[PDB]
Formats: sequence, structure tokens, C-alpha cells
Amino acid sequence: ETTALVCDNGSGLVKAGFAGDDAPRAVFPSIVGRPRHQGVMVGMGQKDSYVGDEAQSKRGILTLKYPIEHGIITNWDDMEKIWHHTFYNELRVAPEEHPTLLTEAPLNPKANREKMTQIMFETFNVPAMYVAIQAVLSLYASGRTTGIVLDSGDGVTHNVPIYEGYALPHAIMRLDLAGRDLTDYLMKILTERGYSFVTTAEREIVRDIKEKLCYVALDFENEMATAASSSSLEKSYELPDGQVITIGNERFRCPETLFQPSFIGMESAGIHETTYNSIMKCDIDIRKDLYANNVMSGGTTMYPGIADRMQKEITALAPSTMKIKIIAPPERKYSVWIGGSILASLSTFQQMWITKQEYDEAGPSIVHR
Ligand SMILES: Nc1ncnc2c1ncn2[C@@H]1O[C@H](COP(=O)(O)OP(=O)(O)O)[C@@H](O)[C@H]1O
Ligand SMILES: [Ca+2]
Ligand SMILES: [Ca+2]
Ligand SMILES: [Ca+2]
Ligand SMILES: [Ca+2]
Ligand SMILES: [Ca+2]
Ligand SMILES: [Ca+2]
Repeated sequence: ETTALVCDNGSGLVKAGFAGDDAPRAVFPSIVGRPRHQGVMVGMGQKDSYVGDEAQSKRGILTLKYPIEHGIITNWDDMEKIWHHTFYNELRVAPEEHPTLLTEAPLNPKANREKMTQIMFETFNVPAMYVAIQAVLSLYASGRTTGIVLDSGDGVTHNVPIYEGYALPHAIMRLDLAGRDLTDYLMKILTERGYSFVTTAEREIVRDIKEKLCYVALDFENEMATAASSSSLEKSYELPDGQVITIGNERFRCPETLFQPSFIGMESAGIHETTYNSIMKCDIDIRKDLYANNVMSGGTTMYPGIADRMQKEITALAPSTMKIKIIAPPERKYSVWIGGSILASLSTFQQMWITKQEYDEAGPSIVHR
């Protein structure tokens, strides 16, 4: 036992690295691609499968799969390929030398955590492992053990209330909208101005425009009203062919979808309503602690303006005397991984790891509680 590994299994991105590093060394797409024809398989190099950017480059030829599409792992043969890629191709480690901490989505079934554990020990021969809930790790990365996390990533968004380290399962809310939807919606709305962003390459360009220029308006209708005379709304962006496009109200219309899912044709409540609905499914006596500790996590919470908008919307739904605080750490794109890194580097607590001997002696029930 020397250096622990942290693997945050994201719906769109795997974040992995060594405990104790400040950020993950390896970040790649959680996609597996498989040829559909034997001749194509052999002609492209005899590889049975491709993972990450290699898989994405071969789209249209390979069948792509997202084995963690909405945060829960649904295909174990594909997941084994992602973990093999993580260990051998990205981190370049021998997994049998490292205790490995894995993350899991809110509401992950016990049988799913058991299958994750079985693969780590039987397939990769890790010496020890541990599974932690992603939102709890993000709460720890913010330095608290009580609070409600809003975690918006690539394929899913959750609201997870947590009391003294315990996620309250009956109050967890899941919204199947997150960054991949926002990138698709920005491609569509830019195509409204006479531009054309439709190819794989164009989606990557639009993902860059989203991450660099979008923001959350404090009020959508008033921001639209200010747009005509604003001297700072319009931004220019140079494309790869040297053309320059102008982006204006699309900067805030795109992320407005998190608060108004009807923009992409979803009937769901927006993230401020799900936050409130989650707090109201908790014991009345812990709500004050949740309202004062709303922690944002995940890549899709990176927009400038999001904390102020969430403060405004939550204030409008909560009792008038309620103290409301939104915490949006600067490193929140990686706060799940960072929480895992903090936890896995606490060698004083090395007995919390599940070792291979313990698993062999106790069975699959050992990874829970
Ligand atoms: N600065 C940013 N602004 C807006 N979205 C961002 C930013 N940085 C990353 N994202 C988006 O966040 C998503 C990835 O977030 P992440 O928390 O890693 O997701 P997951 O864990 O579900 O894979 C992608 O959709 C990405 O485009
Ligand atoms: Ca995630
Ligand atoms: Ca990468
Ligand atoms: Ca084109
Ligand atoms: Ca309004
Ligand atoms: Ca619909
Ligand atoms: Ca132990």
C-alpha cells in the first residue's frame, strides 16, 4: 500500500489520477466504440474496441456506446474497457499496486456497487478499494459534511441533500439534462442566425464557445430586454477556418435551459425548483442547514452568474426569514475527484479501505454501509 488511485466515473468524462494530486491527470470521454463488421474490425487494426477520443474519431464506422450515460453504469463489458483504458493507457499504472477509490452516482443500486467491486478485485486485481457517492465527495471538497449539493455534469443533474455525511435517498432529485444537452442546444440556436453547426467537428467548436462565453442571466426576460442597447453582450469568436462569428443572447439563452427545461422540450422542473423540492422532502429540522449550505458541483455549474441566480430563485421559494447561501468553489468542475483525492490520501484511515482479503472472506455485502 503506497499511492492510492482515484477514478471518478462520469456520465460523459472519466476523471482519474493519484490521491494527493490537486486535479486529475487523466480526463477522457466515457465512450466505447465497437466495429459492426469483422472486415472493418480487421481493416482498422484488429482492435475489438476503442475508448474515448479514439472512439469518437471513428464515429459513423464504430457503434458508440455511453455505458454511464445517465450516471449509472449499465454495461459491464464496456465499463471494463473504460477502466482498462484508465489504468493502462491513461495513467499507465499496474492496478495491483494501488488501492483504488471509485465514485458512484446518487441512488446507485447495491447490486451495481457489488459488480463494480467484483470487477476491481477479479479483473484488475487491486489490493484494496472503496466506493464513495459523488455528491458526498463534492461536499467534502467544500469542507462540510452537511449540505445540499447541486451536481450538474454531462448527461445528468442531481440534487442531493446530505446530513453529517449521509445522502438522504428519499429526497434525491434527478434531472436528465446537463452539459451534453446544453452543447446540442447551442448548436441549434446558432444555426438559427444563419450559421451552420452540425458536424462532429462543429459540435466540438460549439462546446468550446459554450465553455468560454456562456453565462447565466439573473433574469432571462430582463437580460433579453437589455440586449439591444448593451455594449458588452456581443462577443466575437474565431472559428477554425478563420471566419469570426458574433454571439449575443445565445450566451445566456443556452444555460437558461437548466432553469427552464421547456427550452429543449422537457416538462421537468428547473434546477432551482428541484433544489427546493429536495429540501422539502427532508426533515423540517435540518432544512435551515441545507438552505445555508447549497454547494454547486460539476462542469455544468461553471457558468458565471449561476450562484447569484440560484440565490435569487431559492430566496423566492423559501420562507422569508431563511438564511440562504450558495457555495460555488472555483475548482468545482473537478470537486468530485478532489473530494475522492482528500479521502483516499488519509492514510490514518487506511483501515476503511476494503482489502482483497476482506472481500474474499465477507462476500459482496461488504462494500455497503
Ligand atoms: N467552463 C465550463 N462552462 C460550462 N460547461 C462546462 C465548463 N467546463 C466544462 N463544462 C461542461 O461540463 C460537462 C462535464 O462536466 P462533468 O462534471 O465532468 O460531467 P460528468 O461527470 O457527468 O462526466 C461537459 O458537458 C462540459 O462541456
Ligand atoms: Ca459526475
Ligand atoms: Ca484527455
Ligand atoms: Ca459546415
Ligand atoms: Ca423574468
Ligand atoms: Ca417533450
Ligand atoms: Ca478494511
